[PDB]
Amino acid sequence: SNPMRVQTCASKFRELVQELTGQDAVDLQPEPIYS
Amino acid sequence: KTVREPRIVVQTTSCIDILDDGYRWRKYGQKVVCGNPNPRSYYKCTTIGCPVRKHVERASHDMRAVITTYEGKHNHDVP
Ligand SMILES: [Zn+2]
Repeated sequence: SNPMRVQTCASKFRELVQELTGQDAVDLQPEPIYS
Repeated sequence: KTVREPRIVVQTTSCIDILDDGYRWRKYGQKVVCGNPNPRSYYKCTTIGCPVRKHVERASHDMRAVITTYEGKHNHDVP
């Protein structure tokens, strides 16, 4: 599992894209077990 | 120019779809989605002269995945 991001993107950014913008989204880290 | 301002999307993981964003809101309605029991709820800013909206949903494939979609930007830093 990867841990609960919760508030990580709740910042008041100015732009159209928040800093952790992905494919709406995936954890970029390596999986320690099968998918 | 590339279209984004209508559909400012923000993803997170959480044990529930109650989340903070530092702004103040009223809810104007709700619709159903596939694959999840919770409705999507829609909101509007309560700041004077602010025409910003959002909608908030859990995903189908997990209990733990949650997405907000905003429409327009708030020119105010105060909630
Ligand atoms: Zn506002």
